[PDB]
Amino acid sequence: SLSTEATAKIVSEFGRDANDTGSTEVQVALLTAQINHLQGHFAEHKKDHHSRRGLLRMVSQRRKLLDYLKRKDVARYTRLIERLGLRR
Amino acid sequence: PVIKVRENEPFDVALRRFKRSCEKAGVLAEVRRREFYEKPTTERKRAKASAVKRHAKKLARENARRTRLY
Amino acid sequence: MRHYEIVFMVHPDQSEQVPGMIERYTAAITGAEGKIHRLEDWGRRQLAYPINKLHKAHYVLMNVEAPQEVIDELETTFRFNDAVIRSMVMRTKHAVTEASPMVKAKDERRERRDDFANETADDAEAGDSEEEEEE
Amino acid sequence: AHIEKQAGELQEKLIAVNRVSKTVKGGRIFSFTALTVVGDGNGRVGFGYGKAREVPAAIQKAMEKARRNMINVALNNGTLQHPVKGVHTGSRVFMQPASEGTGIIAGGAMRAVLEVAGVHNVLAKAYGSTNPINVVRATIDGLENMNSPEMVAAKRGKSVEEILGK
Amino acid sequence: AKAPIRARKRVRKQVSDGVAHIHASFNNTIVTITDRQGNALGWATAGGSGFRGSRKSTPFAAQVAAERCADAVKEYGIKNLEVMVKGPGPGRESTIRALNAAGFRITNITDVTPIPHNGCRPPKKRRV
Amino acid sequence: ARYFRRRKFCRFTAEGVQEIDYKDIATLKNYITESGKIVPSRITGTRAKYQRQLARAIKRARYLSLLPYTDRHQ
RNA sequence: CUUGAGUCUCGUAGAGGGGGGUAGAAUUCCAGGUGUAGCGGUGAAAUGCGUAGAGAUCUGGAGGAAUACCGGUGGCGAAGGCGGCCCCCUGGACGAAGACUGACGCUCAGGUGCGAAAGCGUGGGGAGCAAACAGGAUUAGAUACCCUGGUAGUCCACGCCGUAAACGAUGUCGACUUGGAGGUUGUGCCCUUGAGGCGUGGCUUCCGGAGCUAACGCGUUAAGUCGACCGCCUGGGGAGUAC
RNA sequence: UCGCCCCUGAA
Repeated sequence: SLSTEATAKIVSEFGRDANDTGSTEVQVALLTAQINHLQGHFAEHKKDHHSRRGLLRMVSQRRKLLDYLKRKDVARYTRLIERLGLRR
Repeated sequence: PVIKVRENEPFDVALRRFKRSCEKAGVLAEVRRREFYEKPTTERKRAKASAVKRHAKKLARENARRTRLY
Repeated sequence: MRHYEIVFMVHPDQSEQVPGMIERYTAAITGAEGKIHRLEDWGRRQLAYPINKLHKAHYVLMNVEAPQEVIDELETTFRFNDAVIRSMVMRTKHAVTEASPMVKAKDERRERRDDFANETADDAEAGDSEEEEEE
Repeated sequence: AHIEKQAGELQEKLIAVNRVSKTVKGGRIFSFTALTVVGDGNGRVGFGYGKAREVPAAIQKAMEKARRNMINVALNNGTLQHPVKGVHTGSRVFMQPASEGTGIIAGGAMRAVLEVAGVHNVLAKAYGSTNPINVVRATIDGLENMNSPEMVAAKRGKSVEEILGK
Repeated sequence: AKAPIRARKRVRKQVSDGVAHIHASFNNTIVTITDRQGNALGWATAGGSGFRGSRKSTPFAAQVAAERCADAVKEYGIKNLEVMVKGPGPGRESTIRALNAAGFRITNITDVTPIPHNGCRPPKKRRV
Repeated sequence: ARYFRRRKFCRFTAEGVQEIDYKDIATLKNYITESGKIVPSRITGTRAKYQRQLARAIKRARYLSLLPYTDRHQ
């Protein structure tokens, strides 16, 4: 889960400005933040099939957006990667 | 076939066959038989098949009701 | 954090302990960035069927906001208290402090149309203060 | 419908003829059934299924009913004016127009049905299971369904009037 | 009919009340009158009346058994019933009615009947 | 007048109430079978939404031993 | 650029998933009490169980498995599938105003993940039911259906195998095309003065028009009318077998 | 509810 508080932090950091309200940068960012601590939600459980499926979709989505980002502005794509931990 | 509610008045025959309908419905007759999940659920969909068809029957019936043939 | 609403069943002859027991709990809650909305009760109503024997059981309620950290320790107590019988807790949905069926029972007691006992009404008022005294 | 067997120009013809059966309570009966068409060499063609205890009255009754299932067709030349590749029933039907200097080229039902209907330079084809009985459904798929030059021409003429009206 | 008689050696266990247990089984009928102290006074059943087959569950078979049982509790002095009808088969008012007509009356209709929440698994039984 | 923005009823003789259902011995006992069973919805005439709301309350209160669930051994 | 797609905000409902607690009913065992010659089963029977005191019935204790009703073409999930109650962690769906991103999309051989039930390995657990098995019965025979017992197993943990009439026998996505009634869930409006009256979305049944089909029927949730991509079929038996 | 099988071919 991602709190509305944690949301607003990410919105302020990433994107062109603050209060972007969902821009390519912020979109990828939000996903990343979730995924990182939902690694630990499957380190406390074995199989948890529905929730696991959910995680996979977020990973996929994050990559999709990134793919458009390298085709929009290389500089932007490179920058975002450095600030994030997921980039595979 | 009965409920915990009591009848305290003089009787030889009392109402206890609608205390049957406040308990039994085949729920003491399912203790000697095993079924799949498929079996009883399909039967429930024949008692709502009854209810949708009930409306449809009335249109057909109305034509018969006009004429006398009984 | 969020609302919580600990309802539990005390022993019916250890009902005099209740105010003190509550006090120990409530104090810790407040100190942990919680708040006591109101303490409520439901007295020694006659049980429908035996839970841990008995012919009646004490009931009590709580409306509290507290972080999960304290709700942990509270649950631990009950599940290792043999005076405490069953236990339950509900949460969120604003607060059921006012305008719910649990509250409706309480309102009758104050007016003296009691759902259960004159004594039970007094305890709710005491808990809200947090200046409780044993019955 | 209306008569397709008309004095001084009638062109009686037959298609199928066979027996069919029902299994009765006792033994089994035979019903003498058959398909026919009467033309005129100018279109006006139909079909009928008689029921009889004899072959003559099977064809009698089928030519009665032929007149009661007449379809109109109108054309120029010795060939159909429009291709219809439509399919009715499980017998697949195809039908091209073709220039004069070629036969009917068909051994099926659509040899004879495409003769009586004022055409004889048409080229046709069929795919799927062999069954003359529903090759006869090229009444639907070519004679009944058609286009003609003055049909298509009044599409082009209808539109012009609307622009003027506004 | 053909049901045996019964009698008991005690007349000191009375409380003037006793549970009328009835088990109306599809293959038998048991009628047992236990005291209201929860200790047996009498008992009787259809097979001991002499019935066999699926005519041990019949209305007739249930009556005979209810009256065999009556002989086994009369000497204590009991005149109230706390009817506990159970089981799915017939004999479920056959027994009641017979008791009434035998110098007893009903006072309570109670339900003590096994109702499972499927903590055991049913057998298949008959399939011919 | 206009724009008063709610109804004055939510009660019926076969359709339940809305917006609050909660545990408490009194209220619940009217909407359950006398044998400690819960009512069927096809008799009462309640719609799904009413039934779901009531169900929740019932069961909680029941396992706090306010509503019976021992009647086969009571 | 915003109509496709996606995000943000605010709510909405649900047996969605995983984990941990908790209640009672029922069966069973064990213990005690009461009472006596039957019990049980069946179409009849018999095996089995009872004076060493059963069956039933009552009281106490213990354990395993499952949660009566609830409950419904009711709901949720991608599918398989998922039901007492509570907490924790967590996923998906939908609607409402707006706000933003700006084709970022669609599908997909390979590849990767998820798999009912049975099965297998390893360790726990064992009430009931039940392959196997043993008596009895029915039958000419009855290695069965039927009856009385009953072992593996079913159950829990972990891993593995990956199948199913894995079904809507209906690939997935997008786009369209008469309608009617019911069910279910949001939300706007209307002396809301009516639990509702009128809308408009999401999901779900039944009916049925056109059209389609060889027919049965499908029928706006298509088997209708189109496109995109993938998968498969190409006579049956041989054989989902051989190599 | 009382088990219960078996039957070369063209009119």
